[PDB]
Amino acid sequence: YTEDNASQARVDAHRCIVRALKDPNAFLFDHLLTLKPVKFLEGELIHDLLTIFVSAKLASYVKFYQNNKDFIDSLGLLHEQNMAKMRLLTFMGMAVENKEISFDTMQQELQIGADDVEAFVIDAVRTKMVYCKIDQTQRKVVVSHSTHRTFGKQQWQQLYDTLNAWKQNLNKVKNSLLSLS
Amino acid sequence: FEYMFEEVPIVIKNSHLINVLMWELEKKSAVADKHELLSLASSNHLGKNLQLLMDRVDEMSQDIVKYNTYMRNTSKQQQQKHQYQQRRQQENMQRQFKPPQPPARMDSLLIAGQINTYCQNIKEFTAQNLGKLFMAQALQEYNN
Repeated sequence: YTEDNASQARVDAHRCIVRALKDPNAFLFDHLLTLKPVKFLEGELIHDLLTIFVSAKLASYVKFYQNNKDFIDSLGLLHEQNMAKMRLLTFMGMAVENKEISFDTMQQELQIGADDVEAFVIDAVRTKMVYCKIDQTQRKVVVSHSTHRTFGKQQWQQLYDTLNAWKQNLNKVKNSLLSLS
Repeated sequence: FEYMFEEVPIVIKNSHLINVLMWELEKKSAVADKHELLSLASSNHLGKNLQLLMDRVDEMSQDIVKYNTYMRNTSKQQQQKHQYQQRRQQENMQRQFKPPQPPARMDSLLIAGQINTYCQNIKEFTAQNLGKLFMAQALQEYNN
């Protein structure tokens, strides 16, 4: 589409999200925001839920269940499967930042008790988004890696100076290994 | 054992229609990444390289332990026959047998040329893994 004929793009613009919010393994809601109709549409319609999903966290959605019980439950969507997505995207965005992170953060951010964590960490490490580990004796969550929700010009910049010395260190060995013979 | 098997170097030759078909296949294909050279864990490829070497040096240890005994067979028998030289030559003045085979020496040259096959390859294996170890020194090198 273009900006001109984004007027007719109403019904699939509802349909593409509410088929994919039925889908518990659609994990990129940044590609549903880069469309010419979807910035043009605003109001109660389901694009408003995406800005609660992508940058924002569970504090911005646990307000939203109190306001409409009607409208999110109307079209295609049950609520507790939406919850476990938002359980992930707060924790995944937390597990970008610290990587030394303790247990009591997730009882206090994701609002479950003490023994509900250890099955839930497996749910994040199975489906390919954050590969995390538990030093459960010392009550720590060491993670290996994490995945990002939206980039920035910092986010290319970490990729640059890590790779530039990594090119430069490999420049030294490409000199040194071909010079042997 | 240096001229036991001489080596002839190989140079690859083709027609240009194979180079067409090499250019034809490489575009139209699935992307098969070539990563299997730089593997950086082999210790049982190194292990059975050395374990198949160890039984032949123990075969080589078997060959020279009996080579003592063949000399222990001959060092007695040469002096025993020279005792029989001094036994029998004193006998006829006052009046007036099998030598052993060695271990048959083509197997002793066959084991050294076989251990020559271990020596060229495991030391070519040596810097092969040590090169990917030392490029991995450059891989951890920026990470604090």
